[PDB]
Amino acid sequence: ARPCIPKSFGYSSVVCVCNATYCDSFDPPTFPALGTFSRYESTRSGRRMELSMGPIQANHTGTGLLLTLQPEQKFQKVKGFGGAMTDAAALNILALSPPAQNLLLKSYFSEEGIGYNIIRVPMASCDFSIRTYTYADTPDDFQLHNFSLPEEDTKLKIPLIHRALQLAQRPVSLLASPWTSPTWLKTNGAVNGKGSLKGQPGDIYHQTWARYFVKFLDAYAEHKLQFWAVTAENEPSAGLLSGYPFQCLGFTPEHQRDFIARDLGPTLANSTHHNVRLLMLDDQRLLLPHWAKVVLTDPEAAKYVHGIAVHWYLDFLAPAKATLGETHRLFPNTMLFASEACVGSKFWEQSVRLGSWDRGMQYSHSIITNLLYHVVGWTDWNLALNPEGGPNWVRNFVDSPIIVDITKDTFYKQPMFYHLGHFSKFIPEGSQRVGLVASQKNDLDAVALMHPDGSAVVVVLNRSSKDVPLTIKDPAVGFLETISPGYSIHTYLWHRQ
Amino acid sequence: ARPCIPKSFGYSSVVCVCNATYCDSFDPPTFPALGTFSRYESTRSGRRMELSMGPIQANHTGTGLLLTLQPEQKFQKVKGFGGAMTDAAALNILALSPPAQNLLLKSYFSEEGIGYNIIRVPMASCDFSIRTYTYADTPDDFQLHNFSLPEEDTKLKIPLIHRALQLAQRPVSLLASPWTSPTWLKTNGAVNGKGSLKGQPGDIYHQTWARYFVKFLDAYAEHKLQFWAVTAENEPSAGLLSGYPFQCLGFTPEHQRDFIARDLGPTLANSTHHNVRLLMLDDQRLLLPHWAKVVLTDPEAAKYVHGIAVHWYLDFLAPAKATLGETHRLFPNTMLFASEACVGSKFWEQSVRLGSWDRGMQYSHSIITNLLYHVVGWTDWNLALNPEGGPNWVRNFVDSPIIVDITKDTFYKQPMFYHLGHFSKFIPEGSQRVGLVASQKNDLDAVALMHPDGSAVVVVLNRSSKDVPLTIKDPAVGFLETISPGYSIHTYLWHRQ
Amino acid sequence: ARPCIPKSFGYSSVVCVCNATYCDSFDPPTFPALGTFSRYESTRSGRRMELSMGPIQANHTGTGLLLTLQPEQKFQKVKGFGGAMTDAAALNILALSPPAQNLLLKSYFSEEGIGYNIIRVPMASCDFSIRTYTYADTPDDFQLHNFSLPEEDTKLKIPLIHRALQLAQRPVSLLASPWTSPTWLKTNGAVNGKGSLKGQPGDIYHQTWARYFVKFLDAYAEHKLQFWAVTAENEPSAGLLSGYPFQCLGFTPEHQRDFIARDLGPTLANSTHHNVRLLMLDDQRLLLPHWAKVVLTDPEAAKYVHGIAVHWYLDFLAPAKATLGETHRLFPNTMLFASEACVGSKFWEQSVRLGSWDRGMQYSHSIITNLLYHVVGWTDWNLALNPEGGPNWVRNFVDSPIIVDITKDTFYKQPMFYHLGHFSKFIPEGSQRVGLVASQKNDLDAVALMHPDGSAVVVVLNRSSKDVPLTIKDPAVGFLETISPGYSIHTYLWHRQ
Amino acid sequence: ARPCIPKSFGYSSVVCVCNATYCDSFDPPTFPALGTFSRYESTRSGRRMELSMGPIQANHTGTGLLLTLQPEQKFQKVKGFGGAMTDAAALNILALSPPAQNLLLKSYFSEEGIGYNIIRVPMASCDFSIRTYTYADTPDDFQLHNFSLPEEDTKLKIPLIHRALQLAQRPVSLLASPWTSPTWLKTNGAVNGKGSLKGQPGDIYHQTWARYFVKFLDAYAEHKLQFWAVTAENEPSAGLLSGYPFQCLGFTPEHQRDFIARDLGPTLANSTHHNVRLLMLDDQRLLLPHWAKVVLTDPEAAKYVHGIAVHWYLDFLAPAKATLGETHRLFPNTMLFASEACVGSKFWEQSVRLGSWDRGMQYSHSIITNLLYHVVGWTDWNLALNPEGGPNWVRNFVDSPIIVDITKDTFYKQPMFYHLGHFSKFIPEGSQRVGLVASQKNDLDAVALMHPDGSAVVVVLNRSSKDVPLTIKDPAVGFLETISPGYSIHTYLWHRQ
Ligand SMILES: *[C@@H]1O[C@H](CO)[C@@H](O)[C@H](O)[C@H]1NC(C)=O
Ligand SMILES: *[C@@H]1O[C@H](CO)[C@@H](O)[C@H](O)[C@H]1NC(C)=O
Ligand SMILES: *[C@@H]1O[C@H](CO)[C@@H](O)[C@H](O)[C@H]1NC(C)=O
Ligand SMILES: *[C@@H]1O[C@H](CO)[C@@H](O)[C@H](O)[C@H]1NC(C)=O
Repeated sequence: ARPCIPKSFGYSSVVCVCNATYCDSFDPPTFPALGTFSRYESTRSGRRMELSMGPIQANHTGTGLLLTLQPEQKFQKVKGFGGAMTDAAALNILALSPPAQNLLLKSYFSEEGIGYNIIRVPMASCDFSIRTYTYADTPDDFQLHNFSLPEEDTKLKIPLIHRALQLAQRPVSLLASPWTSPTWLKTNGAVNGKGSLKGQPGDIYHQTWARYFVKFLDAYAEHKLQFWAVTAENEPSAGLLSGYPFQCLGFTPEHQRDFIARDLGPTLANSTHHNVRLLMLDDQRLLLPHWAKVVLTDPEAAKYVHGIAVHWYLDFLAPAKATLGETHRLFPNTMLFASEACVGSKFWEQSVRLGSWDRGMQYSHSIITNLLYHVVGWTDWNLALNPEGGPNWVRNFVDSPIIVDITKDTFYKQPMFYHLGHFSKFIPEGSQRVGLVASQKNDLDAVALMHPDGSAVVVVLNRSSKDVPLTIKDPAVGFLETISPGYSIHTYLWHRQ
Repeated sequence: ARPCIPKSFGYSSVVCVCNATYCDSFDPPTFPALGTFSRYESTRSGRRMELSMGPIQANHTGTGLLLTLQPEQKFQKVKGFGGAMTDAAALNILALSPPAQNLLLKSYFSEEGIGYNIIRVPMASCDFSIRTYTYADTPDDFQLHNFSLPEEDTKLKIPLIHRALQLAQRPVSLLASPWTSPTWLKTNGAVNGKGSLKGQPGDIYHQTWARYFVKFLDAYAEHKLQFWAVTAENEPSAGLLSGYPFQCLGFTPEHQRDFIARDLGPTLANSTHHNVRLLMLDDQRLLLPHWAKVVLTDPEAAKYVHGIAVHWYLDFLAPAKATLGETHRLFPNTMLFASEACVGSKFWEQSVRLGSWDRGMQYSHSIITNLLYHVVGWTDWNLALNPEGGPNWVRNFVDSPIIVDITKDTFYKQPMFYHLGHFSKFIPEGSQRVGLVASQKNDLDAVALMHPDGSAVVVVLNRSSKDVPLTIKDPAVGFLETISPGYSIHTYLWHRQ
Repeated sequence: ARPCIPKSFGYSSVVCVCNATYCDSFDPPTFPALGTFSRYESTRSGRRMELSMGPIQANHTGTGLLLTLQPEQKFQKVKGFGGAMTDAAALNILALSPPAQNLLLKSYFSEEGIGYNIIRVPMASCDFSIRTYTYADTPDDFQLHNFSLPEEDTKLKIPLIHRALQLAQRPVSLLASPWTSPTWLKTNGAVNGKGSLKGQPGDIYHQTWARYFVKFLDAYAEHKLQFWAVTAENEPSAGLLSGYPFQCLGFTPEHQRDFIARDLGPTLANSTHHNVRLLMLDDQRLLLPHWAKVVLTDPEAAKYVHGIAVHWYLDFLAPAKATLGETHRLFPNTMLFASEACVGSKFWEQSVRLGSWDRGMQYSHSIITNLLYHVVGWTDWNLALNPEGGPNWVRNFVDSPIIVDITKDTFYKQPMFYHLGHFSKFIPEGSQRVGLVASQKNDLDAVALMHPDGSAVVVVLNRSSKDVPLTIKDPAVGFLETISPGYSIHTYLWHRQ
Repeated sequence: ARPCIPKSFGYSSVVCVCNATYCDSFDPPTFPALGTFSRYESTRSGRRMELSMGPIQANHTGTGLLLTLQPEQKFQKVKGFGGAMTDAAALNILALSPPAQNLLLKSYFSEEGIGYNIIRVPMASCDFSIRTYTYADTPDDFQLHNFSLPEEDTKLKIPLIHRALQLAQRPVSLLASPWTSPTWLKTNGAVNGKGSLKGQPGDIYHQTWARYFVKFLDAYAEHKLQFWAVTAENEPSAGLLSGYPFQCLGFTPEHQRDFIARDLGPTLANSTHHNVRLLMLDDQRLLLPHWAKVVLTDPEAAKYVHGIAVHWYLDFLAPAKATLGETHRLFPNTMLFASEACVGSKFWEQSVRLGSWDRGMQYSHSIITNLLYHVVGWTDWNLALNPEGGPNWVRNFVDSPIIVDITKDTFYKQPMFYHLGHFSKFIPEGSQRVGLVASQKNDLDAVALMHPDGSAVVVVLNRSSKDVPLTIKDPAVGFLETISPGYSIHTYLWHRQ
């Protein structure tokens, strides 16, 4: 149940060093006894998911901040938490010695780690690949007779995915996203740039691209991997832009609507993988609510869409209410999902920044707002990167929660990995968000959920320099008195009955 | 046969576009009667090994530079020319349809092409792989019972080498270099960075490593391939710098010496592959004379070393006289061989420049400098690359004589390909370098060689923009009046009897 | 007078080349008889503010889009148009030989130019300086006795502003904005990064800061310049980001309010420059409605606030209706102003793209959108930049309408310059925006407005590849049949009596 | 006399942190008493120029290492040590609060710092400028009527130069170098790329460029700065290379020869600044001895050259015997001077690496070798850089002994600053190098010199892990017993009489 081993790389906080024989970890999880709460803390100063336990008192006299649970107010059920098995992530992980590979995967996927239950798999290459390739690169192969998985799947991604699922006790859901199609299906003849599918929904190009999905699933299935969902297309808006630098395939909302309706919906249904769900959008949430309007108000497309997938860059800011909120209002039965998230780049920073507390707080802060607005799940980008933040074929640099230093056979767990963990570890699939009324204006972000077994979890992130005394109230049991240290993140759990 | 189909990409000269059905090629070559010479010409302006004939007549009306063949001054015999069959070149070649594959192979290995007769083979992965593996990654296998060939070998490298050999009429020698040992023989337990073999020459580790070389040979023999030679280590000096990003394995001059004396030599000699030869260094020529002084002034080491392998990459930090020149002088019975003849060069430039005359000239100039200073052979780097210069699992940095474009089922033959060919096609194994005296100081680079059958070849690179009028005298035959245009390279051929 | 000399730099359109002796310009504009309209046209293909005339005819042959002037619907009045006299632009301008200087200035401030009537003028350094500095760098001068103007002001900015004025027939309004205070009033003792004023609104730090605005206005008064307005701080949100690289100065909405009330308002009002107005925010529209909610609901703050200044950055992150639109509603007697208009975005793009029609469109599209959501004026960023998009002491990131090449004593007028001119030349101060109803869903952006003398002016923008037939109806006059070419921007003008 | 405040940034060693109120520094220097040695040490594990003192024993009993001072073998006299006041250095330092600026300058230039006596000054912009610009950009200004210093000289470079000279006891020597001429004197008409001086030496182009040097010198003189020496040109080999990215101006050796002979030499001689020495070359030592041969074997050129300037790239390796060795041999009376040194990225390998011992070692192992082969002086590149290695207008990336953090108003002294200091501080101007023979093969790099007053210094660097015990012998005085801890650098000082 070993503790963190800290190193400062000169920024606001430390990272935790793992290596072939040592990684920080958890005792197998356990519930506190009735009358008591558990609290996990992580701070800028260096505390990393330290377990302390406390009393639920029957009394409180104001008037510090009070957060009141409203066990009555239901909201979204919760799908899960996870990240992406990008080519680069696979590569960095396999470049470490076997035993360090497992401490790596346990960190993410074990119950002794942060219990991830989602993995996003790209369908052939993205920008975290070291070459551009699709699974059907033979020109005019409308039948897809030359469709095959390269080594990047059969040797890197796929094996790693089996390993991850073995380590994990929680069932894991796989999510696929393609970035680009073969270039012979694309008006512009290249993996990138402006350009969309050739022709017209309904036609041969469109039928082929949809069969391509079934092939992807067929091929993955002979390796004993099944998918929970696919998405219609990564960042479809990206491919509508002149000079776009990585792999992509443009869709306007109309094009996407028609593609799903006339092609991808039916092709999926007629195949043995009909159970696989489909998500639309997979893009920046500012395209909302309009993108959903367009697609979903067509019953032909709607019978086919299970949910809407969104992205955010965390250095930036959207309102949320106007997007996710409004979207929920209009389509309260099509689940919002965050399918990709990540931090820049500033530009004055510096893609990987080892031990940055800021980048930690943005993850949690964005996870909180997302849960506050009906989002059922949250997927990180690359599971691992190197210290340059690659490999990337096109030099697009971003950070990752785990950083691999192949030359030292070590890997660093970043603050990000831990703010992610405050949720991933304590909110299993099934959890239902429920209400949490603040007694008054405050700087804290907080959120409450209930496990499938009635029990309670609350996450509190504090982004001020100042400490904030506070009480959480729960009617069925009482008051919890605590502090949120400035620059802290806490998770509280307690039994209710 | 078929001529070069030119495409430009906005660099100084053009590439020859080949695809599945068309590729530029040569006729079986044909040598005229006494008094007549053949001349093959390539020019920045676009000419590509264009054949033409002329007279060698008895009066001499050149009044400019004279170059006189001096067959009685005889220097080194040529082992030959080739390139490397890295993981990355096998992927790129295998991503063309079969018919385009054979035109690529015919291009290099057939006598319709440029008649390569050497292939350098990595033993397990380097940075031109898509993943970091060795042939025995299973720890504590000091007898290497789990030693085996992955799919890179058994499914990409071996079948490509078989095909190269069916195509070549000339015998082809194979040369092998390791980049790294299993990580569990290394001081640092990492595929890269600073790290040597564990312990010291003699011990269980050095013996295991030495054995790995044999296991490798055994394995390839099962696939019916024999090596001409192996190198002691690819860039042993790299393995001594902290943070080196590529696969390496460190040896000081002194350590390499003892690994050869104590371990490598005795092991090979004691094996059924004792006939395979051993090349030392495999590194930058700036490391010479020294590295040779340390290894060869010890008779236990020297007795097993046949040759000294050099890389071109650096070189501008030398020049030839101090390094190759001096090494010959000191050890005139140890042959000098260019094992990694490469540069994608100048920091402000892309890895791949399609159609760059500068880089084609860089190749030829330095084959000329190398022949004038005793070198007996040239291995280019990667047979083929994608247009990024990859795949490389780390960073791209280098060009290749052939660029493959999978999306288009086409490949491009760079000026480089032809500057190699002006030598590789007309200097069969066994050819001997012979003297060639300039009547006056000139800006051209010229070498003369004599074939085994006695017939004469001269190559004249012109790296300036001005046409140089030129005569070549063969005392046996007469005078050859000609011109070397700006930015041209000529190969002359004639019978002497 | 003289037409445009086009030059291409391999982007979608041309620049107009201008030097010491030639530069493209206009005749005094010339209003025609009733029943006749003037149209000025620019197009991606090469037309630049080309004048043609036609009839407004009482019958309506048009059958496509109809746009109908509705003079009875009246909205905001227009303050005007301009850009910033940063250090970078004063330098680029003053490195042209005098005769070329005046044609650059005529180009912007003349009525044979585009009739700028606003200049924004930083108060000491920002990033578009060559070095950092304030007007009182000598610590503990709480009375600012050692306050003075450097050469950047007294030698470059000021004289260049005098000549923009001499040249302009329209009154020109000056707007001033600080980036940072003396670093001895800051929490962090640095010209940048995270950090605010020290202590509390009310205190000696806030008092001294407020005095600095006056001391500035004093300084410029002595050079006979007077300001229309000042902003409270350039991008105040920025100073709340750790390691923000440019000169900033942090204010929370709450802190800005308090500083306006206690210090900035009284001090200006209690001074001989009581007439100068104050603009709040000067920041990304994303911060609205909130920022004005916080400042303007306090009657002590609000009585001193004339206007809310917005930046165009940081615009994709928010729709206009949610921001500008929602803000007007809430505070419909506070004007909206665009104080910094900016493009050079798309990370994978060079900062300056010579002759890019796309960036031109981004300007006009966004002036249209602004105008439809109540904005009264615009200030572009830098008046001039070098081809690097510097001088900038931090990093170059942005384009400018006029790019200066010192080495050729020439400057280029970008597509941007004309898209701005399609507005700034024909919409004098005092012009009022009026309604314009599309007969049907379309792709054009259009805005209609009414000069003080009540003549009509209409801009139409076509961000599409295809020609759009168009009729424009003035109920008072008749119909204007016309076509809006793909990738074109039109300005129409007609008498209404 | 305050000690070092250490920060780790995660690499092999610490930096010393300075700020507005605190900087590590020395006491005024002290004569050690006869009988004793002084020893300054700096270590990988964190010691920074710690003083200790010790006994000179009269006896020793050998077998370990012994290095014997040969006070009689005299070698080169020493000119000095210093760095370059680039635009980027000037501005990073002027960005700090005024008192942090003095601690910075004191560290380099004060006698309680590391004793710099050289400042190299670029003549107009180089790559560590934020805009390209010469002192005469008015096209065809052959008379040089528009020649003037821009602010970068007047407000950044010059003021600091005064301030550094005021803080230094030792006379400081200024060294000027141009990178580029006005573009209208250059065949290609650009600040960069391939291209040299128009026409032929003797002509107006050539004669103007030389007058440009006197102009530079006149203008500098108006500001009371006199120059010790000027170089004919920075990296003249650079401007002969197609597409070279920063400011350059190519010369072949003959061009340089004839430029100096026909123009630069006489022009300078005819001027009031005839006292100013002139160094040729200013480029990679690879060009040796060939470049010296060409210039100096022409009497007309040679009467004008005072010394030869060399550059080294510290990531790489040149031999030196063959370059500097020979060059001395041929021209013992024209001094050798290193005008620029720097560590790039080792290209994998960020440009600033805070706390790198390696890069520290490369400085000293370099300085020692320069010292061993006749060099009189040694000048570092940029005095100060930001953490990104800039600002650079072109992104060329290198490290610096001092990294400035403008936002924290701090600065870091890197290991490099201290390997520099071990020489700069203790080898005043006029010191003479003398012999030092090792009793036996070792790894230590060492060197010994004699102060002008008679006294001794030796420096010993240890680049192995192992500690090496050793004795230094001086005949006149006795034996010094000591260790050289692995990864350490010592300097020893003793009076002799
Ligand atoms: C791995 O980590 C543990 C804990 O820091 C440490 O004691 C050990 O030295 C490390 N092993 C290696 C190979 O560095
Ligand atoms: C290959 O190239 C030849 C000549 O350029 C051309 O005629 C033919 O169309 C090409 N083959 C294909 C399949 O494009
Ligand atoms: C200025 O531009 C005009 C038109 O391009 C041209 O006729 C003239 O040569 C230019 N002037 C100079 C000094 O180059
Ligand atoms: C800078 O100097 C010392 C060094 O540790 C420190 O105690 C002091 O507080 C620092 N000053 C600032 C402004 O941080």
